[PDB]
Amino acid sequence: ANQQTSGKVLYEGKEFDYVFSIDVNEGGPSYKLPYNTSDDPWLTAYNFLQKNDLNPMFLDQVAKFIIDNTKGQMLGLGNP
Repeated sequence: ANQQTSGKVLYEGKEFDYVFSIDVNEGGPSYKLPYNTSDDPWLTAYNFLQKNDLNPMFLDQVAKFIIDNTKGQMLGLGNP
């Protein structure tokens, strides 16, 4: 596990591969979505959703961002 430990994200005191930082409420706790790059979007997102007690409506949003991290259409790309 963790052959490379370069970019890890801290959430509530724990470190994960890539946790996402979610803003939507102004003034209050920030939402962090801890994703391991070998885990499924809908699962990882569901994990945080049930963990922080969020609405199932959020699951697609968080999961899709998860995907793009390893996909590359929104922030990935890497194009000429």
